[PDB]
Amino acid sequence: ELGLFSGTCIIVGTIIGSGIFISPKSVLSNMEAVGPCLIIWAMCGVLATLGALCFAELGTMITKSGGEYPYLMEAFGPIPAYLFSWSSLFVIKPSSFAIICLSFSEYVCAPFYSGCSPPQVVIKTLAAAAILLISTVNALSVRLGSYVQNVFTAAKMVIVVIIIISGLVLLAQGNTRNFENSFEGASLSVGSISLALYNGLWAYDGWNQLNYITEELRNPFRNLPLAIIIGIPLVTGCYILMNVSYFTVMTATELLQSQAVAVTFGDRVLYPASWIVPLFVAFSTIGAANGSCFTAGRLVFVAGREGHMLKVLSYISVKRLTPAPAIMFHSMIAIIYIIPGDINSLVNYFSFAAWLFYGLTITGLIVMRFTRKELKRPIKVPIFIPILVTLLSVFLVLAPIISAPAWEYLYCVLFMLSGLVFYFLFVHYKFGWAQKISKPLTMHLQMLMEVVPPE
Amino acid sequence: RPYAGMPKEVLFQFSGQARYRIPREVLFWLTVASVLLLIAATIAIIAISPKCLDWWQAGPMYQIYPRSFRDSNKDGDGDLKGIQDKLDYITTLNIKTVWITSFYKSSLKDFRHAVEDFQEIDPIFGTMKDFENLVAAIHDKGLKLIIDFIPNHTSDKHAWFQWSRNRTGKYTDYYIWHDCNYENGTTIPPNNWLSVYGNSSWHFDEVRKQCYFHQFMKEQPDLNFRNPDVQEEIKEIIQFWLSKGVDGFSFNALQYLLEAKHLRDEAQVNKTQIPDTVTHYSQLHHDFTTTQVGMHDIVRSFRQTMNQYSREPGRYRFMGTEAHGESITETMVYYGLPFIQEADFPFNSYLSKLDKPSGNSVSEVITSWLENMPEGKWPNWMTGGPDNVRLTSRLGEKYVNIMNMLVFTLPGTPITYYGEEIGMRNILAANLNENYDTGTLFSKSPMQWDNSSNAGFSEGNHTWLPTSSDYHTVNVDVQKTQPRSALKLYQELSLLHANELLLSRGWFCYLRNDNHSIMYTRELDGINKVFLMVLNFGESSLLNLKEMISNIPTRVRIRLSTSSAYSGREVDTHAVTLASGEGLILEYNTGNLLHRQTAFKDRCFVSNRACYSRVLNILYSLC
Ligand SMILES: CCCCCCCC/C=C\CCCCCCCC(=O)O[C@H](COC(=O)CCCCCCCCCCCCCCC)COP(=O)([O-])OCC[N+](C)(C)C
Ligand SMILES: *[C@@H]1O[C@H](CO)[C@@H](O[C@@H]2O[C@H](CO)[C@@H](O)[C@H](O)[C@H]2NC(C)=O)[C@H](O)[C@H]1NC(C)=O
Ligand SMILES: *[C@@H]1O[C@H](CO)[C@@H](O[C@@H]2O[C@H](CO)[C@@H](O)[C@H](O)[C@H]2NC(C)=O)[C@H](O)[C@H]1NC(C)=O
Ligand SMILES: CC(C)CCC[C@@H](C)[C@H]1CC[C@H]2[C@@H]3CC=C4C[C@@H](O)CC[C@]4(C)[C@H]3CC[C@]12C
Ligand SMILES: CC(C)CCC[C@@H](C)[C@H]1CC[C@H]2[C@@H]3CC=C4C[C@@H](O)CC[C@]4(C)[C@H]3CC[C@]12C
Ligand SMILES: *[C@@H]1O[C@H](CO)[C@@H](O)[C@H](O)[C@H]1NC(C)=O
Ligand SMILES: *[C@@H]1O[C@H](CO)[C@@H](O)[C@H](O)[C@H]1NC(C)=O
Ligand SMILES: *[C@@H]1O[C@H](CO)[C@@H](O)[C@H](O)[C@H]1NC(C)=O
Ligand SMILES: *[C@@H]1O[C@H](CO)[C@@H](O)[C@H](O)[C@H]1NC(C)=O
Ligand SMILES: [Ca+2]
Repeated sequence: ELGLFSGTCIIVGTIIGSGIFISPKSVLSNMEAVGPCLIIWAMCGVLATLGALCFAELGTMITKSGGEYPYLMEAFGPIPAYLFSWSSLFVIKPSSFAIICLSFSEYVCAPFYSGCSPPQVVIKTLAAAAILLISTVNALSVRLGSYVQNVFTAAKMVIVVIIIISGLVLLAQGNTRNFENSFEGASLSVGSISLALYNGLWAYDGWNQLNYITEELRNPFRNLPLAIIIGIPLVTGCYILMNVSYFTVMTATELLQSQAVAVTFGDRVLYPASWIVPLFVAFSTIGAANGSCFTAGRLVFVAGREGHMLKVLSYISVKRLTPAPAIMFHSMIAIIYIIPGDINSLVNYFSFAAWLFYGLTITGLIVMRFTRKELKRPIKVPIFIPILVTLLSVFLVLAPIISAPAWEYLYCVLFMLSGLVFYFLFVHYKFGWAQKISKPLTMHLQMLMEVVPPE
Repeated sequence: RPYAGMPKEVLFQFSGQARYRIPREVLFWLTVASVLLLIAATIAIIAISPKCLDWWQAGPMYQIYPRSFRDSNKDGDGDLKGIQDKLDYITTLNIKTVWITSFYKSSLKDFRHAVEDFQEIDPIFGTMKDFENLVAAIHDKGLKLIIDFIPNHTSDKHAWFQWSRNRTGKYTDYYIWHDCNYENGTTIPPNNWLSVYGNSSWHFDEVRKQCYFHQFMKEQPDLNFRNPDVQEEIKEIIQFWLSKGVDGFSFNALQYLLEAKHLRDEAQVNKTQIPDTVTHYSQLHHDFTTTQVGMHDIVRSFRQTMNQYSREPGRYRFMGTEAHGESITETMVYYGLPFIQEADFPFNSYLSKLDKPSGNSVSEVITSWLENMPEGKWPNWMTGGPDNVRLTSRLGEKYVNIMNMLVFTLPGTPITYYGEEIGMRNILAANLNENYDTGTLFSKSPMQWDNSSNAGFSEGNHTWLPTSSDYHTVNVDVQKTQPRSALKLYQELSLLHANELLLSRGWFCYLRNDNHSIMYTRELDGINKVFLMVLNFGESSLLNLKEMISNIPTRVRIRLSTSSAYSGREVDTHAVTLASGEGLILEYNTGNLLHRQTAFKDRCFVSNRACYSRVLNILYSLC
């Protein structure tokens, strides 16, 4: 079995992704000063620990195969559980796949456009060619899914220590001019602080899918809250020790110029071989996308039992045991996302819908702990950590819409309510004609794509 | 038989061939053909996309005389702390580069200079830390800073010269020395070479008992660039200022670097003149003191030293030189060769020479620079400088607006001298007790900011130079409230020139022009909209454009005007009138561009051709 040292080595490699290479530009363009944008990586870094700890509670007491769909079924009933299954198939999961592949073409095409920004047609034609290739490889094969994963998480950590070591050595040589007079132009406001917590928290995406490790942990109840409260706080410490290593080299005015922040860094510090950064970051960013496509068939299976989502999506192909209808539908929605929007208009769109369901979950944590459920819970968290995560997330979901309204939020609210319409007219009322539109659809799809129900 | 829930063995009957087999492989091979046709399309777009414009090609420069911009500590002389206070005014003009003339520790602040230490700031301008705070404040605004560099001579108080007259160490050959007979205060020089300001160009030194060479006044001995010790010293000064963040240099007096080693006498212009009365620089043919053989390999060596700092993207170091006043084919050598790189452009001072505003005088300068220039080079247009009478005193107040609209719509980089956006003028008299060139001193008057003591420049008792008397009407504070002012038009042109994509890299077709009027268009291929600038330098006119362009509709919109009365008013092509210094930026749509025809391939100019794609919204260089 896996010990406590390995108990964190899985979670720390899980948290650090392609968010630390794209968000610094976006969190700084809203703080305007080096000083405050360093406390955002800590403030959101702590807020991600209390989130993952609260998720350890629901992960032990419910103890079901579903990821987060059970936790809303056990507390609020069937409508939030379905509404989450709806959004996590059309909003949360596809848009997070489009941001990872939009951020892989910012780093591949940034060197060939030295000195200026590349056109939008180049960073979308290259992203659309990554979504189709990542979703085709993961449908034809499974070995190739985990073949290149352990190497893609090596390049991810090789760069993380190269940027840190270089940004520390340069700090010993006295390059202190950038954070000498911090906080001078800090634009702290509910408008900026919220919009800068979105981009800071996107770099922590992956803390909710951390409960699966307990099955192989040596002593889960005693070590998992430990592997979390020392694993993620070790990562936020590796972010402020990496965002500091940016401002040591370049200034606050040159940061907002380039979208590929680490490419601007490798040219300034690693001139003999500066191509190493756009090459290694392109490895890790396409590896984190491989992790998203693997879990696409996961939730549709558990939601396929309760007749919430269509059961054809969980069918497996016979020649290769890969959830082909789940994948090619998971990517086809992403292609429709990279066309209208760009990275900054999608991190807001993603971190909006994702954070209301992140709130409803941990409120269900206390609501079940307060009145409805009296079952035994193996590990218990203090009462003050969940009430903070909900009071924080209620600020995160509601301040951006009122203070900095945008058209991205409208299309997000119209998506969930559209699923709410699909609840009554398709699963709640069970109309007669509603059936005869489903039955001929599923097996014809099965006929065309040679897929088979899993069990 | 369907029975929608279907395990493995049953559906293998249906899914075999019947109809659903051929769509599977034709759709699987479609997504494969597309994946290698999107990574093929992005490579085809990255390859055909042309290089974006550098920071010195993208926006105007702004030449500041640091002793006359803004005084901070009430001593009467501007300084580097006062330039930093006004950086927010400079960014309302959409300036990209701030060019500060020489501020080194000098013993002579004119006559091209006399520097005592190439690595210090003169006390009257501040201290070495006042400069580092200004270089930081400039970079945070998004601007760039280039400084004057003049490597030909030093002052006779420089440490190198004090050692050289003493014959100390290796410094004995930093300067050009020679033996000369000196008795009873009168010296015979080694030859008849003359100074640029006019007298024998050799001067006897009492400590060395030899004559030292100087092109300029006696306080400026010439460095000896023929020995490799001096070139490594000039190489460390270029490296000292680039490490502080300076974004490039402006090399001055470059034709005077090398001289002939044989020291033979020149040829007089009037051969039958007595060789003891030749005391004027203009009375000789200067074939041994200017532009010698190995001069261009020294300037190409300065460019390599600046290349060690211009490798990281976004921090290219600009190098510009001042042009030879007499020749234009000698000026174009500073552009370099297709395989040896040199100055990014030599500064075009030929517009600063016009003393009478005629249509053919301005037209001759434009076509002389653009046809003599090498192929893929970048032009620049400089309409003023510290060494010539200001534009309002050279041509007249009615030509301030027509002259800013000219240099902002021409191809290349416009270089503005401080106070030319508000229409400053020369002062009439001053009483200075320092050694300054009284012929070119009146174009350095303090900048007029508002109505106050000393036009708001000093806030002190006195200024180093008197401000112009009429600073109550022409100053920044008054001019940025008026609706139609020279400063208001200047902020409209530099904004239009900034984000148009048609003014920055469009073609330039110079249509025919009679005297008293100039007409030229800027056009790109896939833009489907052309600009037409009609500038009237004459008395007045009622000109019919339909005969001249043969591409224009009968109703065109006025995008800009110098009299500012035509904000958005449309006019009739049949009859347009221009009131003696009026300029219009006409703008219309057309599909027949002037450079595509055959009769205009002789009079259209572009640096790097690039067509436009509406569906891709990109520039591409394949067309
Ligand atoms: C996993 C790793 C992936 C790659 C990582 C990164 C690899 C690179 C890492 C690092 C870059 C290495 C250093 C490069 C320095 C600059 C070199 C340069 O400009 O060369 C050009 C070569 O001319 C060309 O045409 C170059 C074409 C480049 C195509 C890029 C690949 C696109 C698809 C990637 C795969 C997608 C797969 C998706 C599915 C997986 C110069 O040509 P030019 O005509 O002189 O200038 C034209 C351009 N400008 C300058 C004018 C603007
Ligand atoms: C060369 O230098 C001599 C000085 O030795 C200049 O002669 C003087 O010029 C000034 C002009 O303001 C007169 O006031 C003096 O009377 C002149 N001195 C004598 C002794 O005549 C001479 O002009 C210089 N040559 C130039 C400038 O071409
Ligand atoms: C060039 O200078 C010479 C003088 O060195 C001019 O020749 C004549 O010189 C005598 C000197 O006694 C004068 O009296 C004459 O008046 C001069 N002739 C003139 C002025 O025509 C010669 O003319 C000069 N040439 C030019 C082209 O200026
Ligand atoms: C897993 C990691 C350690 C593998 C990479 C090891 C090597 C290639 C790395 C580790 C630390 C790096 C150094 C860190 C800091 C600096 C200072 C900088 O001004 C120049 C580059 C230089 C000198 C780096 C050179 C490359 C370097 C020596
Ligand atoms: C699977 C097979 C059958 C069809 C695949 C079609 C794919 C390759 C096509 C369909 C629509 C296309 C997109 C249409 C419009 C845009 C916007 C443009 O600014 C960049 C390219 C981009 C984003 C295209 C990328 C390629 C694209 C996604
Ligand atoms: C030059 O020599 C004299 C005579 O000894 C001496 O006084 C003076 O200091 C020397 N100057 C320099 C710069 O060496
Ligand atoms: C000596 O000086 C006088 C100064 O009046 C001068 O006339 C004379 O020619 C000089 N003699 C020599 C030999 O230089
Ligand atoms: C100078 O301008 C100010 C406005 O800032 C105005 O109040 C004042 O009257 C002006 N003075 C003169 C003499 O015009
Ligand atoms: C200018 O003159 C006034 C008159 O008293 C004096 O107070 C002031 O100090 C003078 N300015 C300076 C800089 O000395
Ligand atoms: Ca010389």
